[PDB]
Amino acid sequence: EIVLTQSPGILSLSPGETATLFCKASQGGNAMTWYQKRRGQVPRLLIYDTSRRASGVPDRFVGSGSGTDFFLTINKLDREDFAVYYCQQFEFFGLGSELEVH
Amino acid sequence: QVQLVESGPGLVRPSETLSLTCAVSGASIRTKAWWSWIRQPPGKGLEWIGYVSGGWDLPNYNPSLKNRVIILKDTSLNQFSLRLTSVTAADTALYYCAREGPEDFDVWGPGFLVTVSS
Amino acid sequence: QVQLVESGPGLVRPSETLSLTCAVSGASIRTKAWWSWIRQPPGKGLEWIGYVSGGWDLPNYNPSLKNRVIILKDTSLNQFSLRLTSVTAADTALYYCAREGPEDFDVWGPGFLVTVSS
Amino acid sequence: AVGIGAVFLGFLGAAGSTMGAASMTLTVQARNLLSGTVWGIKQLQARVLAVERYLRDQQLLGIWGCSGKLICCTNVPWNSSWSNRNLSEIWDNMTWLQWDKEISNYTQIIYGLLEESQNQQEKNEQDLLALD
Amino acid sequence: AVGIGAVFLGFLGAAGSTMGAASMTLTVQARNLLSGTVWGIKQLQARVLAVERYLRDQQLLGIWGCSGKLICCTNVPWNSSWSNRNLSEIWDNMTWLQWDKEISNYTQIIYGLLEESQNQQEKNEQDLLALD
Amino acid sequence: AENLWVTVYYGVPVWKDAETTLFCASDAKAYETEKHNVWATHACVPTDPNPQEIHLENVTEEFNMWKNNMVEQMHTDIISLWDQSLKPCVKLTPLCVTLQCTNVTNNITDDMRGELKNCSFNMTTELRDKKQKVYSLFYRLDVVQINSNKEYRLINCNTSACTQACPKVSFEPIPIHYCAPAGFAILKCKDKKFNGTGPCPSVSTVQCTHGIKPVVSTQLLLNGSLAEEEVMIRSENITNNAKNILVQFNTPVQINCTRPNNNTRKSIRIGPGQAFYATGDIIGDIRQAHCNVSKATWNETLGKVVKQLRKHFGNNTIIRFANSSGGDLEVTTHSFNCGGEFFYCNTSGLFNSTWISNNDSITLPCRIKQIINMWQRIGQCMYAPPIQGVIRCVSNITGLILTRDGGSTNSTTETFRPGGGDMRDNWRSELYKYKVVKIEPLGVAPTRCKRRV
Amino acid sequence: DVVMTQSPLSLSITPGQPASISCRSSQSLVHSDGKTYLSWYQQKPGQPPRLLIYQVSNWYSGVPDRFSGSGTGTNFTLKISRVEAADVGVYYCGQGVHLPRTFGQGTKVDIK
Amino acid sequence: QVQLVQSGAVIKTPGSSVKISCRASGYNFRDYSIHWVRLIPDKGFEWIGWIKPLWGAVSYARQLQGRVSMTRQLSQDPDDPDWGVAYMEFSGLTPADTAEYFCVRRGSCDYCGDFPWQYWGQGTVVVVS
Ligand SMILES: *[C@@H]1O[C@H](CO)[C@@H](O[C@@H]2O[C@H](CO)[C@@H](O[C@@H]3O[C@H](CO[C@H]4O[C@H](CO)[C@@H](O)[C@H](O)[C@@H]4O)[C@@H](O)[C@H](O[C@H]4O[C@H](CO)[C@@H](O)[C@H](O)[C@@H]4O)[C@@H]3O)[C@H](O)[C@H]2NC(C)=O)[C@H](O)[C@H]1NC(C)=O
Ligand SMILES: *[C@@H]1O[C@H](CO)[C@@H](O[C@@H]2O[C@H](CO)[C@@H](O[C@@H]3O[C@H](CO)[C@@H](O)[C@H](O)[C@@H]3O)[C@H](O)[C@H]2NC(C)=O)[C@H](O)[C@H]1NC(C)=O
Ligand SMILES: *[C@@H]1O[C@H](CO)[C@@H](O[C@@H]2O[C@H](CO)[C@@H](O[C@@H]3O[C@H](CO)[C@@H](O)[C@H](O)[C@@H]3O)[C@H](O)[C@H]2NC(C)=O)[C@H](O)[C@H]1NC(C)=O
Ligand SMILES: *[C@@H]1O[C@H](CO)[C@@H](O[C@@H]2O[C@H](CO)[C@@H](O[C@@H]3O[C@H](CO)[C@@H](O)[C@H](O)[C@@H]3O)[C@H](O)[C@H]2NC(C)=O)[C@H](O)[C@H]1NC(C)=O
Ligand SMILES: *[C@@H]1O[C@H](CO)[C@@H](O[C@@H]2O[C@H](CO)[C@@H](O)[C@H](O)[C@H]2NC(C)=O)[C@H](O)[C@H]1NC(C)=O
Ligand SMILES: *[C@@H]1O[C@H](CO)[C@@H](O)[C@H](O)[C@H]1NC(C)=O
Ligand SMILES: *[C@@H]1O[C@H](CO)[C@@H](O)[C@H](O)[C@H]1NC(C)=O
Ligand SMILES: *[C@@H]1O[C@H](CO)[C@@H](O)[C@H](O)[C@H]1NC(C)=O
Ligand SMILES: *[C@@H]1O[C@H](CO)[C@@H](O)[C@H](O)[C@H]1NC(C)=O
Repeated sequence: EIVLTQSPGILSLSPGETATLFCKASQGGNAMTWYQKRRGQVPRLLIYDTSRRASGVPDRFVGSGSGTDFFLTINKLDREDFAVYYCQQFEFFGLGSELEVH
Repeated sequence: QVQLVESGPGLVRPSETLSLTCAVSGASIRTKAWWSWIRQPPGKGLEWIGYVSGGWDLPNYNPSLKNRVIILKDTSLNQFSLRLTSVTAADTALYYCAREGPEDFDVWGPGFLVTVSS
Repeated sequence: QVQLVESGPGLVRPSETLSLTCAVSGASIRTKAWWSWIRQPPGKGLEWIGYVSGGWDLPNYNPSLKNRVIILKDTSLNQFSLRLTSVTAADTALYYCAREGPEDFDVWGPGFLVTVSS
Repeated sequence: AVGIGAVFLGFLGAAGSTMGAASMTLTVQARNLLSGTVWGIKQLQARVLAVERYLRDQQLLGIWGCSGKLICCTNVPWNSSWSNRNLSEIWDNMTWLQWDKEISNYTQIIYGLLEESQNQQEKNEQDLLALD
Repeated sequence: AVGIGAVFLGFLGAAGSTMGAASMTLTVQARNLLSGTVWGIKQLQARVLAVERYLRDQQLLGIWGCSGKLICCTNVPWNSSWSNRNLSEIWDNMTWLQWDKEISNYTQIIYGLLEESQNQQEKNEQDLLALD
Repeated sequence: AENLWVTVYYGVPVWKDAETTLFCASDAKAYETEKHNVWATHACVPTDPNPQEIHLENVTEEFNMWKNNMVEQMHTDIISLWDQSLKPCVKLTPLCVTLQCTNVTNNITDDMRGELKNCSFNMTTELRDKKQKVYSLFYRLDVVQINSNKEYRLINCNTSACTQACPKVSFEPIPIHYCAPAGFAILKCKDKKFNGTGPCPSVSTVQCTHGIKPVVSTQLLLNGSLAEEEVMIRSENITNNAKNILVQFNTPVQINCTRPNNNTRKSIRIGPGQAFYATGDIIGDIRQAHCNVSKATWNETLGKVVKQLRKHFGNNTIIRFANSSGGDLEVTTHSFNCGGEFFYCNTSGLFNSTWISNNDSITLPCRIKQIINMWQRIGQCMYAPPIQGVIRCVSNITGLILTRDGGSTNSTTETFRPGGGDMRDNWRSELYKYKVVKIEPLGVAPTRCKRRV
Repeated sequence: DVVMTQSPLSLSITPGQPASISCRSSQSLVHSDGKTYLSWYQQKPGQPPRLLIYQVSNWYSGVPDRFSGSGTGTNFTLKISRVEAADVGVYYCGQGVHLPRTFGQGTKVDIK
Repeated sequence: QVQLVQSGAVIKTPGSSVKISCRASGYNFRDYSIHWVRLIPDKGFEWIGWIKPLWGAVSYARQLQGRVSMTRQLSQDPDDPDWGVAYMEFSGLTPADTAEYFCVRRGSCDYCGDFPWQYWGQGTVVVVS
């Protein structure tokens, strides 16, 4: 299996800032999927193939990382972007990084 | 109804390879036209860098540009790109993409200040 | 898995036109190969007659064969033929069709004694 | 216009100018002559008509003095009854359309003259390389 | 291998060797480019695509200095920024695949330079045969 | 000397990756049979015998069988050819009619239902005024109970019309050679050990591919090209489970399949020149179709694929097999076309095993559908004509198509289930070697020569 | 043309004991790529010969590893570290790097 | 557009089964796989299984085998070939199974794999009590 770990957990930031969410895999050499889920809504894809963006995704989201270590950088934090953020590798999911309003 | 919009840096280090790219809408690139780059140092007059053609003309530049300028057209993306290798800080200028036609440079780009600074 | 089999006479008169023909199975003629003829006088060493190629090489023979040897390939029948005009009784030899490849003459023919006698 | 000074633009651009000015831009009209479940038959007959016309023109050139030189001086003279105008006037005064309207009658005798000239040059070159 | 010494075999055989060795074997890659109720449409569009590509290549050559010479020295110089390697090294060191990977950027400017050189040679030859 | 000039070299050997159409080729022995009792040797050029397999040396090309072209073109060509071999044949529009069906005359137990139902029905003759009453046999998988009495109808009669296959054209595969047209060449990766993706260090160009017989099978792909020495598994991603795993093994496993029910066909005249081929009498015993396999060879080949599958999943890993998890019929079983009649044969006997890190024969029962809807179109079904005689066939099992279960939650075991899926995974088992490249002549290069005036 | 010479011209083998043939070509057989187009054959009477070693470090498919080969310059070396009864015949050293192709004289090998 | 309409929320007794229908519309249903995923509170996501509707080939997760069954209903008419319905039947319900269930489809791009699920259903709340 693949164990995924969302390392910041709760991140407390203010609007307009930048954010960096780290995820760590148990097995290197693979792609990574980043999901956004706001409160009480349908989840929404952000990043597939560890650097590409989906339809309707603003380019201020930047996925990066390699091997076992991946980053999700969100520049220019809107109030709408304060949500839960998940990582996905083939079936296994990280428990979710929650972005918190400070 | 033609619309030209530049894109690229406005702040680069000297002794580097500068490159802009102007997107064209409202008309086609392969027209009776020279898609041209023209610059202007700040507070001073214009300085015509060069052109490229949508036909099959070879691009002809100003010889004062010292053969460091390669304007390359992209007909599959309706664009045409300036190049400037080995820049200096005295090459700080507003850059303009334009279109020579049967009239003289009707639709320009807005023109963006490239301030070459180290 | 290639298989080469000669065919033709083994007893001919001198001062005549000798001709064999080697059939090829197990592979194709038009390969990275020289379909070659190599002979051996009895009790003596080998004597390389020449080759032909399945590509477009011109055939190159041993100059001791005095330009009487024409090897002709038959790609429509997977064969290649030796010729020898104006033979003598001293040209009695075992004849061999073979295939030069990335290794050196892997599949031969069985080799048949052409005993030129009057 | 835009192409003033450096006299060139896209194909058929020189068609309004005089034939002397248009003579310097001939590569592109030569270029845009070849490249460009029942509709495939229409596409295919268009493409093979294009290559048949291009091959007929290249064969008409190839039996003359020039295979692909694209400007060919040759050895046939010119009857002045055909043009009957001032020579340097037509390169600053006439379009190719008007010139083709002028020599519409005087056609298809020029081509046989070209073939006779080329075959005569070929037999002369054969004799020249034969006696050497 | 089998073709050692007399360096030749079938087409694409020289594709692994260096470009200096591969330059002596070019006639067959030129050769194997032309010859070779609804499937007839597929066969026909394959055949006319083959002859269209071959005619485009022969026309690209024909507007340059060489019609069918198959090796053409010409009059345009070489920017050393493009190759930026030792000259005799590349004919004993590089494959044509690697060389085409090298000058992938530096393409389509060379062809316009060739056309300018050929048209300049044509107008110079026209002037030379004119004043004589 | 430093005044470098340029030179154009035409006919430079260099290629690029491209995607063009292809070139059919069939052997002339199948052309010897008159009037095309197999499909399309007239719609396909005769193969020039022993063509040029000229080797290439010191050349490294990257192959990729998963994003490969020409398997899509093979799928499209086989689909369009299967359509083009039915338009002559008879449409079965008047057969959709109320069927009075009973069980076949047989000493049937109440537990095991009769697989064959006898059905009598009205049918139009050649004359429009006169209709006839005629009977036939059908399988359980072709009739449904429309609704005392018991009356049925055919299964397809409320989604599509059906086309009866012509008994002239047979579905047995003749080998197809694919060939490139002019200006293209087919590079065959001749590497022994090659997992389908990456640089192949020993390639060779070719003009025509080998004999690729188009077989139709879901699990246990038949008569394919077996590997040289080892047993090679191939996947687009082994850690991914949504992609299938193509297992190609070395020694082909002999399989024997038969329908032992002897059949008599019966010509019923639908109309003027319209022949329909129904089933008449069952001459002899009423038995069940089955496919054998040899027990020792199958256990040995399963040991071979276990030994090879432990490379990608660690040594101390339990590997077990299971049968198919469900779905439609023709992905649960393994299906094929023996003698011009279709088999759907159960595979639970071949995949009940577990494997720890340290003269008999398996029989498995089949079922025989008379109608088929392969490729799952919207409005086409092929009826197959029943064939005379007890029918048997021998085949060489070449490879499997497996699928890992979506294992999570820290389990040592990793189970495998045979999954048919798309038909393209058959052709990807035979087009992993080849790719198509476009030759580009007229390279350009600097040297020291200037063209004199 | 290339001249080939094998030494010794005859060596009746002792079973259990090695044997050797030194080949001497007239010209340098090392091509500019770095290889050597040299081959070894084994005459069987009235037969196509058996092929022992080509491209001296390389091995034919169908040859056990009880043979060996080396060599420097034009002096190459076939060796049989353990002879058998299957080593009957008269061998050959033949070049392949120069046209015309040539062959050798051979070593006589019989039972001692 | 791609639409995945699920069925309404449900309250089921323990030990019973449940069937959730995912109606897909706006694409050729016989091409792309359909995955089922769950969202349990304070447990994150958990993948269930995928189904390819061209032959309905299914694969379930390892820790859920024997308890789930996925079927499909294609569109068999030459006028509306796009719509289709997946069905997930979940049997043997426990109080831990109270969650929100989703049917998902992957993207349609080249480098899009199979698991980067682009399009999502609205979700279905299942409560066991
Ligand atoms: C692919 O091939 C496999 C391998 O055979 C098939 O798997 C078998 O499937 C059958 C049914 O599909 C399984 O069920 C067995 O049915 C027998 C007959 O049922 C009668 O008797 C039962 C009472 O036992 C009645 O309820 C019923 O109404 C019938 O009257 C049963 O006898 C079997 O019971 C077995 O287990 C019990 C356990 O207590 C024993 O006591 C019995 O003696 C007996 O051994 C069973 O219920 C059968 O189990 C499957 N085989 C195996 C080996 O597991 C697949 O069905 C086939 N694929 C397809 C699509 O058909
Ligand atoms: C084939 O075609 C014949 C001709 O129409 C069909 O026979 C007819 O079927 C109907 C429907 O059952 C019969 O009507 C009913 O008959 C019963 C018995 O007589 C009667 O009790 C009912 O009140 C009703 O009238 C009709 O009689 C019958 N005609 C004949 C001559 O048999 C037949 O059903 C078709 N199919 C088969 C499988 O034969
Ligand atoms: C794969 O193998 C398993 C067994 O390992 C198969 O499970 C078996 O499935 C059958 C039917 O699919 C079950 O049969 C039952 O029979 C009664 C008798 O009337 C019927 O009422 C039931 O509705 C059901 O049909 C059988 O119980 C079951 N085995 C066990 C142990 O539960 C499975 O079907 C196989 N899959 C394939 C595709 O073959
Ligand atoms: C799974 O694989 C094996 C084939 O090797 C088969 O398992 C067999 O299952 C039957 C079930 O009735 C066993 O029959 C009985 O088992 C009891 C023990 O539980 C035994 O005491 C009885 O005498 C009787 O044999 C049978 O033994 C067992 N085979 C073995 C070797 O243990 C089965 O066919 C496969 N499953 C499926 C669904 O095909
Ligand atoms: C499948 O059927 C073939 C029928 O030919 C079997 O082959 C024969 O098997 C018998 C029994 O061992 C041998 O005596 C014959 O020599 C075989 N003939 C041939 C041509 O092979 C084969 O054994 C069967 N295989 C299985 C697994 O049942
Ligand atoms: C061409 O010939 C026609 C007679 O066919 C004549 O009427 C016409 O005047 C000629 N053209 C010119 C320019 O003289
Ligand atoms: C070719 O140009 C690209 C930019 O489009 C550049 O990244 C690349 O390095 C260039 N190739 C070489 C060999 O420098
Ligand atoms: C396969 O053969 C080995 C060796 O006899 C045996 O241990 C093993 O149990 C066999 N496998 C099966 C499924 O019978
Ligand atoms: C083979 O190709 C490599 C890479 O191009 C090169 O370095 C090597 O010298 C080549 N060897 C031969 C024998 O051509």
